[PDB]
Amino acid sequence: SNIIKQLEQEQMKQDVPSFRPGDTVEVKVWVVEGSKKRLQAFEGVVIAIRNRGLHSAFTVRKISNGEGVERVFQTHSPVVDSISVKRRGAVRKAKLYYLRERTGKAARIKERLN
Amino acid sequence: MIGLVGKKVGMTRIFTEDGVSIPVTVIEVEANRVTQVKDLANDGYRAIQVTTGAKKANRVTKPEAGHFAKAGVEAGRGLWEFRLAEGEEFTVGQSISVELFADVKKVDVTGTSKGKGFAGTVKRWNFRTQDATHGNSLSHRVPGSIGQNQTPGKVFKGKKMAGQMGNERVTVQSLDVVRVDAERNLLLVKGAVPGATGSDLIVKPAVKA
Amino acid sequence: MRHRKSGRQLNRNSSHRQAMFRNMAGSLVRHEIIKTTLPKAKELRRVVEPLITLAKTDSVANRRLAFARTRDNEIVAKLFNELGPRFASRAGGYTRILKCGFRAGDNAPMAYIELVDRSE
Amino acid sequence: AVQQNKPTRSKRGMRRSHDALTAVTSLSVDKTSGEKHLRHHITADGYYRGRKVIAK
Amino acid sequence: IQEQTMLNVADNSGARRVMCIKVLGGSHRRYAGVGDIIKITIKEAIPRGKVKKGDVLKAVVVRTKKGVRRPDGSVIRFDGNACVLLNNNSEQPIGTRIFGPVTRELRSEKFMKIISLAPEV
RNA sequence: AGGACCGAACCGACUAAUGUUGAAAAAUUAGCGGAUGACUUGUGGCUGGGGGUGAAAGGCCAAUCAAACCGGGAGAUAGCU
RNA sequence: ACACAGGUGGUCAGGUAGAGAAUACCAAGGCGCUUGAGAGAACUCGGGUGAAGGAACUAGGCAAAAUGGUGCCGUAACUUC
RNA sequence: AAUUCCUUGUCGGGUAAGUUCCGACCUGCACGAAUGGCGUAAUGAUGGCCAGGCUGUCUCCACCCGAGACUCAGUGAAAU
RNA sequence: CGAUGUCGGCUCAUCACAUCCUGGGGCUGAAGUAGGUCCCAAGGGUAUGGCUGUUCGCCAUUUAAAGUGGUACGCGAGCUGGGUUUAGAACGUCGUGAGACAGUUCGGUCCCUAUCUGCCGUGGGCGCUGGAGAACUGAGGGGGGCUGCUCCUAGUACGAGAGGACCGGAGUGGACGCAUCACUGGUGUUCGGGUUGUCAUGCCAAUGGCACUGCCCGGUAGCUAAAUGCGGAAGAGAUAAGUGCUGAAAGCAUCUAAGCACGAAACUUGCCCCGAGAUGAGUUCUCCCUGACCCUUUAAGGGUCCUGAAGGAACGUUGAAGACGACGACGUUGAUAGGCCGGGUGUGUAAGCGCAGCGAUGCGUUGAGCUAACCGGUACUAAUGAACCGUGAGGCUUAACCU
Repeated sequence: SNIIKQLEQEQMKQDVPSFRPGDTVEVKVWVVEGSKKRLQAFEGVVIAIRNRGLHSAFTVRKISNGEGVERVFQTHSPVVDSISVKRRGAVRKAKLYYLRERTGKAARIKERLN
Repeated sequence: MIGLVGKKVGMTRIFTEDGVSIPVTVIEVEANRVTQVKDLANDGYRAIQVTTGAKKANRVTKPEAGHFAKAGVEAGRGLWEFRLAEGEEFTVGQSISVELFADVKKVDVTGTSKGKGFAGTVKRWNFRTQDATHGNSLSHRVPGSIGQNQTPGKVFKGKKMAGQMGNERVTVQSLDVVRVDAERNLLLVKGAVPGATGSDLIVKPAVKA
Repeated sequence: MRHRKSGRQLNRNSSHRQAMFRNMAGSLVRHEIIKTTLPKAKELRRVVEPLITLAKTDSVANRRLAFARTRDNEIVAKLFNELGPRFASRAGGYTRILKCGFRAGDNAPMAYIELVDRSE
Repeated sequence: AVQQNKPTRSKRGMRRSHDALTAVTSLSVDKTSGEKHLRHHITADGYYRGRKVIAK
Repeated sequence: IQEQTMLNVADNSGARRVMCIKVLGGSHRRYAGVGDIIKITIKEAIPRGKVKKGDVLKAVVVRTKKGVRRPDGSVIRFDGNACVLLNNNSEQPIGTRIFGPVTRELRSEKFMKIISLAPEV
């Protein structure tokens, strides 16, 4: 609509980096415990939706202590403060759910457009 | 207190600075125009009749055109009326309407529900289906017993059966306002609100508040 | 129930609907005027007009696409050579429906559907 | 699933009250040729309002 | 998350797989989140530990496949539910070492002392 | 080699659903058992009702069986409706 | 009883994939099943797919879901070998 | 116990929990030796119990694909 | 007895109070906490499994609580068919035997297209007194009515200690209900892709058909819970049990005889929905019609000419409206639907060519082609001008005002 997304244009971040599914991106997120707050890191292979606008999602998968953890992120949230590319990966699919259940199998790296 | 009338636009999220991400229903409110003021001498109740919209002036009939032309003119999409208790209002239109919802904290939203039509017992009420497998010839989703044998001999009036679900006024109470903005001409309320998109809503300051 | 859903089932399954609209689009492109039942004609125009718009810009890939749907080389040639070169100055609206009386066997609201620029 | 008593001819006619057909009440003469046709329809002389849209 | 749900055990003394047999609290409480205390029976057990197969006792969940929804709209989901064994009388953990990631939603009362032993919060 | 194994035609009929004024007066669908044998099938013949035939269930003997059908004694008898 | 989703003996037997007369698409050949047209409610029939749990359902794992080929490795209590 | 009325006998196993199952004891209401007793590999669309895999059986239902139901034109029954 | 289907379970309930919880009180051998017993109160709430066909009962683990009873021991033209209660077969017992048992064991066909009442939803006619468009008042009627844990007050009162409050506030849950799709997800046989067998498009290439959508991998709009917002109170009036003030009959006493004052989730309201067929048919605001005659009983009409108003309807394009009606948007003074253009979204680098490699295949062009129901515009197509219904100033009697 015209009138919706005028309220969203001010809300979306203009600093979101370019990503594709298959990359091993790293997300720094604000964690508060008391009055004090701290950045926590999270790095893993992404299974990201393409943006639906202000509403957006980056499902990032990482096996940390032997248990697989998949945590989605609103891309335009104030809780997420920095997303970094790190590795650049190449896959054919858009969603890597079939490539999430196997253990110790990693997406490859391609130099360009990935 | 009088409650202004609006049109549903959609739902959006507003991220707070903390990051709480509350849902928001955007209710577009044009400037309400008071058409007729009712007082105890003309009829024993107090109210203002309010129009909102812009009709095409080919679909307006002459009886509505004369009533619009009386007491300050603006063609509108319809007429509504809100009862009033403690104040006094003019017979002309008001200029900006959302600024009286500006100071308030909790609103009360009324609108028509979406038409689910002829819906059965399991969809209309929270009924249970009968079992899917162990026998059950032709009786999975069906209503069960509608009565109590011969001593009543009849079916009671409150008996829940299949019928129309939807297209009724449903009112959500104590809804919390997020913001107002006269220049964007909007009223933003947290969470779910009755209505299809493009349906007219009656937001009032909350009776429980 | 259905809300903001489009497409007419026409009391058919999906394979038969696609085959019908392939044959019906082919017959309309060939003869430039066919007689149909009314909802068949409405869905037929929703099928026919994208193929004519696809025929407006000629390339090998567009001909391969318009052979993938409507699956006949003569209709492909007729479209890409003389139906769309005529509608090049026209932006949409390549079809016109004229309601008629009801058919004699069953009361079906019957309607011609014709191309706006007819060769005949 | 059967009746216990026979419905009367009054009750049958009372039920048959609502299904009586309606006349169309309006026939539009076409502009180009003076043919009474149903509204938004071909006059079966080949004509819509403007012209002879179908040869047949 | 439900009656007759097998869960793994995230601590050392609690052993192998447990099945949870009642979701505690509530009149008809169908579901257990992350913070919620459940009643388990021990279906499988290692030989060494203090628990044994076939005893009733309490547990707190720590991980779910459904996961837990943060206020921003995000959800953190795991592959495999898990529970941390707690004593029946006092609800403190039996085990010494907590294994695997444990979420942030159990910052209340004894689950803080679970958090201190947890590797990743 | 095999009253051997898996499995189609063929014979059968354990389960569920649909039908129950049916598509069908015993069936359709999805599975199911036997499948070189005490198998299955075509044509013809024989056994006739206190009789036949029965790997035996009161089973079968023309949609009928603890006694077939058709005609006769016959308008049996009915302290019952 | 019927222009009836049932029953009826024998013969021939093309291709590709396949052990095959299974099965999938097809040659020769024959059909579209003697009411159609709309719309796309509850409810019923036949199917498809489901977050988390996995028989907690129930008289009962009834129904569904699963499993399935070829080659090789490997294979227990018991036994009339 | 295909046989036990008392009887859900008592003890043990399995389960968080077991009138069914399995192993025992023998107080056999009212087993028992070709009216056959006890055991038994293989077999069974056989009865009872348990485990794994699997799942809409279920918690708790949601959507979708078709055939009716609904509307129109034609023909047009039934028990009562 | 020319037929009233039998235990239990599933689905759905409704009622009584002889009340399980929650609400209020009296006594207590009631210190507190927790009880015991009795009175008032029916507003809401009142587990999940193991065993067994079981009702019941035992057992596990919950809960504030896991109430008692009526309704053909509620409900089989709503379901099941385990139990019982047909025909087969067997055990123990009885009988010489045919057979038999409230014994025991394996197997065993549950039909119906709703006429009337009754409910659940929707229309058509007429009425309401001239005819239309809306907006309301509220006689009524329905829905809702549950509650745990923690923290403060407060380790206060009480209590030797142990322990541990009344009243009043504040959060956070459990079941229930309404709404909605911004999020998390499901479905998404109408979008994209991968791939097997075969057939065709003359063959390579590229595609289409069929095999459940052939099998899968994702997924738009819509529908949706498992997701997300909100909600059952605050507060009034009159009370039940109770507790009272003043006060006599009866110089005292006494809550009562007079007068007065508190008191519960019960009653009447307060909240949400229907609602003037509320025939007692209500109110307010606006719009529209004020011409000629003829005959006739003249408790009054009928007919003819002229004119058809406001508005409704019919038809078409349609809808987050819908079984059909209905309701809502639009009809060229036009964005009502299809197409078109632009974006978005979803797949994931189309086709064509060229390069590399023996070839399978890879690379460049290139986040490329295709894109649904999405969003913003745009008259290209279909919404024809007529035509139809509805008229011509709206009865009598009485009372007030003007004349």
